[PDB]
Amino acid sequence: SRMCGYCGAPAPYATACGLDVCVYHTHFHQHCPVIIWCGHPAGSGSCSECEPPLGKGTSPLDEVLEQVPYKPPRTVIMHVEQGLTPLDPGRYQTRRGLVSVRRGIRGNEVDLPDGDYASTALLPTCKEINMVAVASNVLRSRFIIGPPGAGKTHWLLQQVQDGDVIYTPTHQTMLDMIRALGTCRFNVPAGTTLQFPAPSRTGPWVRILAGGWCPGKNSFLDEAAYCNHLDVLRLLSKTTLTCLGDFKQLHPVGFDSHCYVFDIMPQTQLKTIWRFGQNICDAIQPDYRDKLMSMVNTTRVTYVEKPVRYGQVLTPYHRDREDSAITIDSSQGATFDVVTLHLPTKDSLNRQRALVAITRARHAIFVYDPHRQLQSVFDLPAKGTPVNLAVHRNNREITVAQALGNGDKFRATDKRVVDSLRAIC
Ligand SMILES: [Ca+2]
Ligand SMILES: [Ca+2]
Ligand SMILES: [Ca+2]
Ligand SMILES: [Zn+2]
Ligand SMILES: [Zn+2]
Ligand SMILES: [Zn+2]
Repeated sequence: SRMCGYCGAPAPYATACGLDVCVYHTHFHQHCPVIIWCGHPAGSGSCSECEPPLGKGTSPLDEVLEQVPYKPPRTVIMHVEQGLTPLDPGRYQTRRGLVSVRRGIRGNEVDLPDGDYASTALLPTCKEINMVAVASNVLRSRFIIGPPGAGKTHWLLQQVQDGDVIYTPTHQTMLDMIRALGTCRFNVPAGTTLQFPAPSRTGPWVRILAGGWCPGKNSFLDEAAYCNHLDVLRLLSKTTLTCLGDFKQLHPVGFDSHCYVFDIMPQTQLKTIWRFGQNICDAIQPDYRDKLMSMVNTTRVTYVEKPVRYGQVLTPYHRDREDSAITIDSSQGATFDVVTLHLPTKDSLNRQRALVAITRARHAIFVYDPHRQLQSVFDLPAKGTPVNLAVHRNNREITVAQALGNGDKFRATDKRVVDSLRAIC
């Protein structure tokens, strides 16, 4: 019950490179010989049965295999007695057809009678490959395209977990990943010219790509555009991947080689946000295609029990404006350090007004929401920050307490020009 490597179908034959093939696909693998029913390679013309010529490849696999050179294995005798041979487990082509030798209790078992058999082993090249699984698993994968000034390390540190595997193409990129992560598990590859640190006992695995499928929970692909195409197909035969790449640019001819699967794979462009924290980005994410990544610190969100006038007051309706308060609609285009979302009247928020209101604040947003109406339009949890805020000249502490001027403990945050000038005293 062996399935074809290209299509699903039953596979009584195999390539020299270890790919199982159905009878149809025996004639569309130009990479290496595939021995057929007549005992010669398909398309060889060795007898009249193998005269029918080879066709062009029917799979992207064939295209990647154009760079994977086939070196013939040595012809060695498989001595057999009572279904036992000293040769290593594997799959061998003999005069009696393709035979498997499997390790067992008594020994390495083989299903053919006693004698000595000239035999050539199948290579491991396409052992793991299954293109129907690739096609399947490519749809359930993400290709995360980075931004111009990449904080993809920052993105990746927030994403990984202890049981994850991060595949990475070269020794240097493995060393880069091990450095970016603090604690991680790995095996230092033999023959390296690099100073690897000692591997920790916990954290995400950091495997070299050529090593292949190490079972784990969520697998990642570091430097996806630089990776070995066949090794990517190896991975996609067993698991789905989160593939991490840099920002696209129209390169010249020859300057872009990358595995074809990424151009099929579901894509997600990252966008850098310098305006407000990740918590705000999370809340507004449903309004935008691109994944919003915050470089700057967390924006404070406080739900106040009574009305307040911290920073620029925003409110849906003109009826509720008091003092220097402004409507949400008229605040479009503007930007402040601190904002007070003032919601004294029921059913006064759609998303579009909330979206504007939430995206005006740089450092803090206080929300008087006695009707609990922001819930029905937005997911914006309470989020403290250990910082001394400054706004017109009062100053709110880390626990939102109107503190004294020069009551020192935490650091102070304030990007407004006139505010920063009056903080010098
Ligand atoms: Ca024929
Ligand atoms: Ca070609
Ligand atoms: Ca209005
Ligand atoms: Zn097939
Ligand atoms: Zn082959
Ligand atoms: Zn033949």
